[PDB]
Amino acid sequence: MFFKGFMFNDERIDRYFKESFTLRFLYREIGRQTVESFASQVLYITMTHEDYIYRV
Amino acid sequence: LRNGESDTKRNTQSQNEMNRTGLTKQYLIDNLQKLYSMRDTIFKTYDKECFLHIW
Repeated sequence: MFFKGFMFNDERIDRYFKESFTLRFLYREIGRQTVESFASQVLYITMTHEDYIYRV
Repeated sequence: LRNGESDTKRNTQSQNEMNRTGLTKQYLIDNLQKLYSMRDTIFKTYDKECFLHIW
């Protein structure tokens, strides 16, 4: 749903990043009207900062 | 009575060639902080000019 088919090559990096994402915003409400727009925004933000995520 | 004569000719030619290469990588945290918004900065110029700005 949220990161639509976007997976980092390393398994631990992927698991920790997505666990942090789903833990930080567990009870927060999506900003946009629908889940597709929110998913697109999340995917864009992930793709743009993929290198920083990898290094960090 | 003894005489003599000598003669020599020594001729040397040489060639050298040295090919030295290197590669140094320094890791600093200051570079990671500057890394953050390089990709995002692309679409701030796209949004400013090409798209509508009022809801």
